[PDB]
Amino acid sequence: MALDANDLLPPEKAFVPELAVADDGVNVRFRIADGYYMYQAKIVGKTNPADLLGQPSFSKGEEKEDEFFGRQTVYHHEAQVAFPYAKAVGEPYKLVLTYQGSAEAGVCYPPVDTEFDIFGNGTYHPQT
Repeated sequence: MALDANDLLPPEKAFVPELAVADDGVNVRFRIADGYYMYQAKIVGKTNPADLLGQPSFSKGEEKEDEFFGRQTVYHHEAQVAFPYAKAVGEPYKLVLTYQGSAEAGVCYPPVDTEFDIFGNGTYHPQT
């Protein structure tokens, strides 16, 4: 609310995950602090009842080269992924998202995994 950027805040509030269920799939977007960045390759996000969903569709970010991973795509703030359905089903499914990155200042924190239960609602958030 005051900063919403830099490494002045913890890795908990530094990221604002948001779920959005659709009729043709599920979309998840997480706002990362300007002082943090997650590697597209390190980031994970899959939603389905039993591996039914097709494949993830990253929203694309910015490619950069470093020594903490090398030359790969990462996010400096915007990080959303599309999960297009691959099978017709009216039953509930499970979603697993994993975030992992470092602070633009020069900090390396551990990965954070979060599961979201989808059963009709649209918007979903972690009860942590």
